[PDB]
Amino acid sequence: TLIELMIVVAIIGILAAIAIPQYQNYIAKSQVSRVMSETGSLKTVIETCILDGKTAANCELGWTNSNLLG
Amino acid sequence: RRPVSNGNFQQRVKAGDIVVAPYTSDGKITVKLVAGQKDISSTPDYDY
Repeated sequence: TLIELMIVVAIIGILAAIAIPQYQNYIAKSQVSRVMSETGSLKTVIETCILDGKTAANCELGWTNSNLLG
Repeated sequence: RRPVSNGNFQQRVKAGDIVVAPYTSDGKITVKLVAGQKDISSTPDYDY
């Protein structure tokens, strides 16, 4: 029947028009916290070099190529 | 220098004389003594 399809089409229109929560915020928190550990792990080598007395070029970092540009 | 005054050079030229003269230009001689930077020891070692 004709009335059935309008019910079907109305459901599809309502269903596919579902409100989209802002997923953009969650990714940033994951990205910031990931860089937080990446930059925070360098505190150990930086602190040791400063107390050891080594110069800027005399301190070797275990920093590797990482995405998000650090 | 040792420039030789040859008298009337034009006259002997008229005579057709080949002419030479023991001559010196204003020469120069320089001696530079240059000290040398010579390594002897080292101890603080760093690699970059």
